[PDB]
Parts: sequence; structure tokens; C-alpha cells
Amino acid sequence: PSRKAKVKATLGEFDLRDYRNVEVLKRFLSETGKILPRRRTGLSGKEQRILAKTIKRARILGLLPFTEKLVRK
Amino acid sequence: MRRYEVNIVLNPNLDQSQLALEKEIIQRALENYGARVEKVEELGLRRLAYPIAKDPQGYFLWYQVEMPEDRVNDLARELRIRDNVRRVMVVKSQEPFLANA
Amino acid sequence: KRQVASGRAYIHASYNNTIVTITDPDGNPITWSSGGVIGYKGSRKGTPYAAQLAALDAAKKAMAYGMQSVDVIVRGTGAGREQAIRALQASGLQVKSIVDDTPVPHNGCRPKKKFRKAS
Amino acid sequence: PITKEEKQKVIQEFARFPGDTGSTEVQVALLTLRINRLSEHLKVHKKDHHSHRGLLMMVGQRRRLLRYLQREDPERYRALIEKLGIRG
RNA sequence: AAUGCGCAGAUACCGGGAGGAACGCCGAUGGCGAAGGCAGCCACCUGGUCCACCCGUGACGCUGAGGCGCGAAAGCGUGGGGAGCAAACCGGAUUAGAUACCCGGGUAGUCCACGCCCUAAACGAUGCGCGCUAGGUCUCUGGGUCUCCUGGGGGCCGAAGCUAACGC
Ligand SMILES: [Mg+2]
Ligand SMILES: [Mg+2]
Ligand SMILES: [Mg+2]
Ligand SMILES: [Mg+2]
Ligand SMILES: [Mg+2]
Ligand SMILES: [Mg+2]
Ligand SMILES: [Mg+2]
Ligand SMILES: [Mg+2]
Ligand SMILES: [Mg+2]
Ligand SMILES: [Mg+2]
Ligand SMILES: [Mg+2]
Ligand SMILES: [Mg+2]
Ligand SMILES: [Mg+2]
Ligand SMILES: [Mg+2]
Ligand SMILES: [Mg+2]
Ligand SMILES: [Mg+2]
Ligand SMILES: [Mg+2]
Ligand SMILES: [Mg+2]
Ligand SMILES: [Mg+2]
Ligand SMILES: [Mg+2]
Ligand SMILES: [Mg+2]
Ligand SMILES: [Mg+2]
Ligand SMILES: [Mg+2]
Ligand SMILES: [Mg+2]
Ligand SMILES: [Mg+2]
Ligand SMILES: [Mg+2]
Ligand SMILES: [Mg+2]
Repeated sequence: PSRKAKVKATLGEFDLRDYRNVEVLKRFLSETGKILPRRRTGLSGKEQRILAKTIKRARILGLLPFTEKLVRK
Repeated sequence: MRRYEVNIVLNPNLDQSQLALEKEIIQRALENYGARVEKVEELGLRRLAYPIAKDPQGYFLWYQVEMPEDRVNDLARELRIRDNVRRVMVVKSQEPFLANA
Repeated sequence: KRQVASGRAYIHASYNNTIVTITDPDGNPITWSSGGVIGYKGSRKGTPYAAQLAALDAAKKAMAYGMQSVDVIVRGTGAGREQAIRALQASGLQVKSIVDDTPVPHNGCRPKKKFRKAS
Repeated sequence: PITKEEKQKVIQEFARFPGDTGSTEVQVALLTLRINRLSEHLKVHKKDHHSHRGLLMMVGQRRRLLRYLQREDPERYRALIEKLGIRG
């Protein structure tokens, strides 16, 4: 219950401080630009804190979205 | 002196002449502001997640430096003073906190 | 008599009414409709039945500009939201894709009292 | 800030014997280094009250090491202050 | 429902501009702070704190009348600003009545600077400091030989014990 595919798993040797690694960063947002919760990233209390700061920076550079558009309804 | 990472997003539209014109001013402004320049990668242009100044693209730049702290905000100002300079993001460097590696 | 074939449907959902605008691929309205346009008055415009007619009306009106294909863009929280889609689908008009585009602030403007209670 | 090296010259200038890093003087000297930065800071940023609390505590911790030092060896006492510039 | 706005073309939709305020997700079961209280990102300038080493000093400690400083919100002064919201107020409804709850407007204010004010369910309704007295467990953050040990912090259940009880 309340568990599918975890994101820390699908990847490997990444730098959580790299705010340019779009191809890696973007795995951590939902279909909308929204930053995924811990229960889906699979990051630890800390890793998540560092990634959120990283993603935020990468949004200002215009590499990651801030918000996107749901595509079913 | 501290080690910063200067991010500069350029107007993707400029032909060769106009481009390396901006670069010259970029590097000049560094020399004037006491920015000893370590490594540097011009990562070309990339497709932006949202448009910046009506362009869906942006030309990218990245300078790892070492420069006097007291002169960073005034250096970041001077870099932004131009038109074809869309974003400037001066971050201070960090040890790369690896994860799940 | 513009002739367009391909176009967009913006469903504007609300707890109070439903308004359906049809536009060209640039976004400029060909035609529109709503609960009030189908002669309803007060609370019944929010009613999803209304929303069904409101979409069907707006459809036919546009199906006479030779529309066939629509991208749907739902944009509201309200009742008669999905039913406005249901109507859009069952009007022969090919629905090429539905997108929710309800606008939401990154916490910005102080909302009306009615809409906050505990913030 | 106060860099490691900045801080060194203070400990050398004030240590009783070599490698002494915690004699009364070395501490009073160090705090004065600290107080003087901070008091120069709040001269500019006077709305920064949270820092200002640090300051009363430095002064506090300090004007107490001195109270003890003056109780133990006024020789060293009249010395430390003349050396610094406290009591003003 | 009605005030209200709309043929001086609104609502809905696309493009451009101005501005003011707040910072979605991450985000809480979390963190920081003496308290008030603190949440977009970057930089600068600063405060507190925690661990290891067991290096320095040698009781330099605790509390603290008065004093001094800080102190949500509302409120006050001068200047600025003013998107949204909104006491008073102006209307529409509701009612037996309606100085209300609901609806449409709306000034002060909410914002910024500087100077006041000094209050609170300013709450853990629990002064600060130090020592002692089973354990389990969840969590944040250090360290070491890292299945486990050892610190600091935040919860829960519980030994003895305490309590008018509740509970601790
Ligand atoms: Mg009229
Ligand atoms: Mg007319
Ligand atoms: Mg409008
Ligand atoms: Mg517009
Ligand atoms: Mg204006
Ligand atoms: Mg606390
Ligand atoms: Mg509180
Ligand atoms: Mg510090
Ligand atoms: Mg020793
Ligand atoms: Mg000795
Ligand atoms: Mg005290
Ligand atoms: Mg106050
Ligand atoms: Mg106030
Ligand atoms: Mg005022
Ligand atoms: Mg005023
Ligand atoms: Mg005015
Ligand atoms: Mg009102
Ligand atoms: Mg209003
Ligand atoms: Mg003030
Ligand atoms: Mg008082
Ligand atoms: Mg005790
Ligand atoms: Mg570990
Ligand atoms: Mg504990
Ligand atoms: Mg706490
Ligand atoms: Mg018992
Ligand atoms: Mg008792
Ligand atoms: Mg009992």
C-alpha cells in the first residue's frame, strides 16, 4: 500500500548539488513541475532538502519548469 | 577570495560577430572586478523549460572563478547591465554531495 | 464562414456557471456559450446538465465553421466540468487531447474571506 | 569573517607561553577581536537585533574574565587593558 | 435572490505592458531562535549551537531586586506606496426586528522607511541552573570498530515515584 516505483533507485551516481544536470533533475518532478515528495523520490530527510534547493536554482536558470499542465482529465 | 560559479544565460539569437562581442565584455568585467578565472565551459545553447524574454532557447555559459567576496554583487550587476545577457547566476562553489552512488 | 477545422475548447468551470469558449489554433474565439446563454438563470447555470447543453451549443455553433478537431483545455474546479467534456466528446467533434490548466498562484493574493476560513 | 590566520596573530600576540591557547588574556584578546567586528557591524546594520544579543554576551563573558583577572593579578590586568584599549 | 458589472461590447480566449503584495510543490510527522517569532532564489555582512581531539586556562561558577535591551497583532507620527484584501461606512438580501451572520461595493489599515506604543490564550497556561532515579520506540543532526555503539535535539508508550484527579 502507497508504494510504486522509487526514484533514488532508477538512477545511480549523481551529484545532488548539480543544478545543471537537467536530464537527471527532471526525474524528480511530477508531470506538473511540482517537486516530488520524499515518499516517491526515496531521498533521505537530508538528500531531499539539498535537491529541492538544487531544483529551485535550476528553475531560475530556465532548465526546469516551475509548473506544467495535466494531460488527461 | 572565494570560489564562485558564474552562470550566464545569453541571447540565443546572435550570429558569430555579436556573440564573441559579449564574451569579450564578460571576461573584461571579470578582469576589472578581480576575478581570477579557473576552469570554464561554454555549454552552447539549450532548450529552456519556459521562455526567457520571448525566446524558447538560451545560450549558456559557466565560469568557475576565484574572486574577492566584497566585489561579487557589484560584479554580478555589471554582468547583467547588458541586453543579450538574460540571466546571471553567481553561486558560491560547494563539495559535490554525491548520493546513491 | 472562416473555415478552421482544427481548434481549441476552453471549458471554464465554476461552482456557479460553466462557460465554453471555442477558438482557432492561435487562441482567438470562433464562438462561445454558457449556462446563461442556454436561457438558464440562477443556480441552474452551475448545474452539469446546463454544462452539457452549454458545450453542445458551443459545439454546433462552431461545427458550422467546419470544425472537426478540438484540443480541450479544462480550466476550473467546479461541477459540470467533466460533463462539459462528456458533451464535447459526444458531439462528433474529434477531441484530440484534454488538458487541465486551472490557474493557481504560488501563494500570492490574499483571497476573499469566503475562500479561506483557516487561511 | 575572521580567518584562521587573522585569529592566529591574536593568540601569538597574547599567549603567556608558546602554544598557550586559553589563558585569560588570550580569551579576552579573542573576545575583543570579536566584539570589535560586531560593534562595527551593528554600526551599519542597527536593526539586526538578534546579532546584538550575541554582543551583550561577548561583552558579558568578557567583562567577567577581566573581573577575575583583576582579582588574581592586577599586574597582568593593568597590562592587558593598556595592551588592548578597554575601559573607555 | 437582488444590489452590481456588460451594446461606451463585459464574461470566456490569445498577445503585449504596468504595478503592488505574497512565496505553490519540496513541506512535516521536520528544522532555527531567549521569547516575540522565522519559509522563492543569489550574494554579502552577522548571532547562537552541536560533534571529535582531550591542547590551553584553573572554580574564572549559578541565580539575579533595580537597570538596560528585545518584544505577534492592532494602534500613533512623518513621508512614500497601494494589486488583493478589508473595521468604519454605502448598498442588496435575510428576519418578527437584523445596527448581524450571506451578497455587491468600500476608507483607515494591511506594504516600505524612520520614530513611537509594550499588550496578548506573549501558553507547555509548567522560572533558570545542576545532580540523581528502568526501559521500549519513532525521528532530526554529529562521531566511532557503522549487524551495533556513542553524543545533541524533537515525539510517543511506559519502571519506580508523584498527583485532588486528569495526568506527569
Ligand atoms: Mg444596468
Ligand atoms: Mg450597438
Ligand atoms: Mg477579467
Ligand atoms: Mg492578459
Ligand atoms: Mg498602480
Ligand atoms: Mg524549541
Ligand atoms: Mg508560536
Ligand atoms: Mg556562525
Ligand atoms: Mg588538558
Ligand atoms: Mg597547571
Ligand atoms: Mg542571567
Ligand atoms: Mg510591538
Ligand atoms: Mg503592525
Ligand atoms: Mg501609519
Ligand atoms: Mg500614511
Ligand atoms: Mg496617499
Ligand atoms: Mg463585505
Ligand atoms: Mg471587495
Ligand atoms: Mg516600525
Ligand atoms: Mg513589559
Ligand atoms: Mg533536573
Ligand atoms: Mg552515517
Ligand atoms: Mg532523546
Ligand atoms: Mg521545536
Ligand atoms: Mg505506577
Ligand atoms: Mg506537588
Ligand atoms: Mg493514577
